[PDB]
Amino acid sequence: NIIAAKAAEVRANKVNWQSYLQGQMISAEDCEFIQRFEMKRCSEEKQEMLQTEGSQCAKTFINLMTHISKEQTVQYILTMVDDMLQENHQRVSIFFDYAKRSKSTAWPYFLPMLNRQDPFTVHMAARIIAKLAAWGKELMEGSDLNYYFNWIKTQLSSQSDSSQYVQCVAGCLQLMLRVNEYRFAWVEADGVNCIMGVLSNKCGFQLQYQMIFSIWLLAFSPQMCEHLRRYNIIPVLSDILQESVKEKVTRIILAAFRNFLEKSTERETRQEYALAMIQCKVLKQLENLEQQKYDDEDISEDIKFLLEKLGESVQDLSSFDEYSSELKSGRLEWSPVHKSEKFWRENAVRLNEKNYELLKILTKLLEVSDDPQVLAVAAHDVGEYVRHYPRGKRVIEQLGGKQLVMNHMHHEDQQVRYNALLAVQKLMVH
Amino acid sequence: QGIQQLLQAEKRAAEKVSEARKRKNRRLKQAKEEAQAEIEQYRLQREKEFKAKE
Amino acid sequence: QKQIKHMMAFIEQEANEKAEEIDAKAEEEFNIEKGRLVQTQRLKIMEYY
Repeated sequence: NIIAAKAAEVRANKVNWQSYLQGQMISAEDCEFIQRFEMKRCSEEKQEMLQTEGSQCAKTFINLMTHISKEQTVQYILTMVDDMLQENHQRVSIFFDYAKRSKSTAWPYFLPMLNRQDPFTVHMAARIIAKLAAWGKELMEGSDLNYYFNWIKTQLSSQSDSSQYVQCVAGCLQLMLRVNEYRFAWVEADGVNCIMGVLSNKCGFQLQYQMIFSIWLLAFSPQMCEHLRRYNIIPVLSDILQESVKEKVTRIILAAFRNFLEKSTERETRQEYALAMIQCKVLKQLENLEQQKYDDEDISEDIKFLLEKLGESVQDLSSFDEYSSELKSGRLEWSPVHKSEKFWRENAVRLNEKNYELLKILTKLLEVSDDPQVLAVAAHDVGEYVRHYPRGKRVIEQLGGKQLVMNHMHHEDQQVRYNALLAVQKLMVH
Repeated sequence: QGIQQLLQAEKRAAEKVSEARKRKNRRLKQAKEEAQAEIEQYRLQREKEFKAKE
Repeated sequence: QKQIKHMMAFIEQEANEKAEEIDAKAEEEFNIEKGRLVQTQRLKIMEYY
């Protein structure tokens, strides 16, 4: 959005280079080159200019960004190279050749322009840096890579103008995430929090695509898929997968979800991505999207892939373990698996599993939850636990969990007081 | 003006995505050819090492 | 004027996004096919000499 809308003005912002030359702000070599480049009419005539004066071109662009004070002239120069690299991505090699002739890496000639005083200048500088860093044979490293990511993370932290500038930031970040080691450096900058934050802020479909494309690119490595779990990213993709049927957004979620699951060479991590999607009930939405009209195989075949793999973890979740997940996630409710006798009648003893984890959860929720439904549900859970597993009475008595129930007899909610009394009945009365 | 220039941009858009469905397919063929140039140089190097040892 | 050029840049971006996705999804397959053949032959030739 914003960068294209401003470029439609800045392409018309032609310049009196003879004034800057007379002012000694540029060399005659810079002035002559940019004049010849302005006279060459089309991408092929610019290719003739690069074929005859390619090192002088890279020199001139760097000079006219560096030595000019005025931001909008630097934006025009940035727009001219941004378009020149849009016409052919291979042209980045000419700037690396010039940097090597200059006995340098490329990055010191461009990274200073991230400090530019007009937002369009710094975003266009970031596009040039992202294009060089994505398409070059030479790659960013260390302090340069981390500094440009700190600029990106700063612009992602700017949250409609901020969000609409951040579309360019996302495109630049996707261009960076084309390169493998830059993914690790972005995870070391911890910047996936900001991508997740934009998706949590319920952004428009352009940002949904561009941010989930950034996540899809992050998910290319098995070692990244093992680590990316801590950002809680599957829920925000699953929300957008329900809220946004847009063809691109649908496809890039399916791509991100396929990359997370399929690149997980660790079986626990593979199972965990398949199961997190099933805790988000993604498989039902993938069936809704299978029934929806889409013309793209990169939608259709990745739907069917995920339906097969989540077709494993749906069997894991649709156990009595839908209760296990409601405890693990803290989603205590009057759910069918809490309410149904069959669960307790067949499984009540399992509250002792994983060193009493489910008992410890229910005890902690009865100790510190604010929700009378959770408290009453947990008291009901204790009532049926004691009803269906007699030794469970001794275990609650040894854990002291009874004290919470006996206190909640005077809870402010009649639903809690009733379930607390009912649990005291099922605990103390035969 | 507007819709005609927008349809021209749409035609260029359609051509650009159609070329993306071709770019990496040409590289994927050339992978089978680069995996011969790499191999003869390595075969020559391994033979030179062996012949130096002989 | 600006709105026309914005829509032109948008409909070409509506291809640039797909084109980057197609380039990125296929990027691995070229790298795998080269790496597969190179490792396969360099292992055989290593062991032969």
